[PDB]
Amino acid sequence: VQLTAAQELMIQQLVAAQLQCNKRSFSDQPSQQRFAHFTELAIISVQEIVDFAKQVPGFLQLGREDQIALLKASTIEIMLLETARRYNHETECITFLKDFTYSKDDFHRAGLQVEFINPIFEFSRAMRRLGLDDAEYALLIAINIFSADRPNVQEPGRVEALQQPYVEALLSYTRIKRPQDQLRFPRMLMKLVSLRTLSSVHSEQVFALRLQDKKLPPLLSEIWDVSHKILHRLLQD
Amino acid sequence: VQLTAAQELMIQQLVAAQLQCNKRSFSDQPKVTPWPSASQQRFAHFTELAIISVQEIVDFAKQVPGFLQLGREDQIALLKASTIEIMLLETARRYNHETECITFLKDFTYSKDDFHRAGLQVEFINPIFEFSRAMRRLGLDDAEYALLIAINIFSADRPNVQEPGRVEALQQPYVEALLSYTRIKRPQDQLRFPRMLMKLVSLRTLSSVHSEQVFALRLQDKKLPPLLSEIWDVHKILHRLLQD
Ligand SMILES: CC(C)(C)OC(=O)N1CCc2ccc(N)cc2C1
Repeated sequence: VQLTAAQELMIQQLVAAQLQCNKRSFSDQPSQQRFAHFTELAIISVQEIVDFAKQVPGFLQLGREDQIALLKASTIEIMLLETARRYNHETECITFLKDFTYSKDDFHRAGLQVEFINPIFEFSRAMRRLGLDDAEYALLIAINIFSADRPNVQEPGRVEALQQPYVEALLSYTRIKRPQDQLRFPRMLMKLVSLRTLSSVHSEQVFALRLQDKKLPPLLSEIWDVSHKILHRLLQD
Repeated sequence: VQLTAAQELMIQQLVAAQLQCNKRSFSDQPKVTPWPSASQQRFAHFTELAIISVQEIVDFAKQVPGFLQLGREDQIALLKASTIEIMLLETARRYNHETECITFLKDFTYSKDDFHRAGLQVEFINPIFEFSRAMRRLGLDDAEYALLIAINIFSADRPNVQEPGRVEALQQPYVEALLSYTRIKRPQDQLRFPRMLMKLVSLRTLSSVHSEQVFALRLQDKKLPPLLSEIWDVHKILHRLLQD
């Protein structure tokens, strides 16, 4: 009924690894132009999610083709967790990376479709009612990565076994944070359900953008379009 | 610490209700369009089996406590989404790891090659058989399958749901009962309950892939029957099924 020393290190490692992501500010370094803006910010996020994944214990020990299969499916879902995490209820603006804030209007101009857009903002609202801290969001990401039900996964039994300790850690953590509220932990897990719906909704949105002459870049195409040369390079180096 | 009398009743009548489902056999009663243009015969055979299953799931859902309390349009919205997911929970239940054959209704047993021969794509078939194997690894008893079906029916996340908070009002008691049931049954294994809830995540992917399968079949000149088209294609009979 209290976090083990092993579980405390795991959470600390994941939280510190999460802090490396989304450090790039709007000052920092560097209709149709608005689409090319989002892709570039997405590419930075994808790159950061790949490096995050390697730091998660057990991910590098899996076979290459499984690593890709997990990242292919989970990356958009990890992005949606992050957009929810620093969603501003007062302004109704979604933050990307450190400091890039966009209201629902800005997405409309980029050529995105209300079917895609409003469910994201709804999801970011619904997560707020939970009142999740940074440790919980971190464990939930790790749980999301090690999903044995993804397409083309060769070793489901391994992926399931790699997920188990993270589920146990979140069970313990939530029981300590809210002893009275036994059902908060289920409610958290039922957001993994919503992320799938959003994941397929996103796939319908990427396709609809292609019809209006808005193709994805090389990296974003590898993981979201209908060999993964660039993704291999990032998992190698 | 232990179960309530109310919960013991709820679970009991849920399992007794799911017993009435899947009673129809290959030998019994009327006969289905038989299993062998040859591929069309196999497609038609599956649709007739599926129609029967839909009609039992509707019946089942109507005798769940609190379902008939919801508005007609909401009943239809939950059934339209959940029916395929309830059907895949039933395939996984009676999967045979010995023969690697999925069973529909009582004893309509089909292998992975039989689905392939009916024109079904690998992007649909592989996930289904994996799900059945993945469910076996958990090892759910009757009561657990019954509770997980009731939880699946009352998902407030569904398309075109008008009263989502009243749907989730009905779900919470089934989550509580499953939490306590697993706690009593296997006190030493706490990770089992979360894993069961997380299968609802798997059932959403299967549903979307199932929708993709339904679409690709149209290109083979294999169009769904009226009742199946209402729920899976892109609700006159389903309205009529909900009244009795
Ligand atoms: C191929 C077709 C779209 C007609 O049907 C199915 O997808 N299935 C698989 C699920 C299922 C479940 C129960 C029954 N009786 C039939 C089917 C056919």
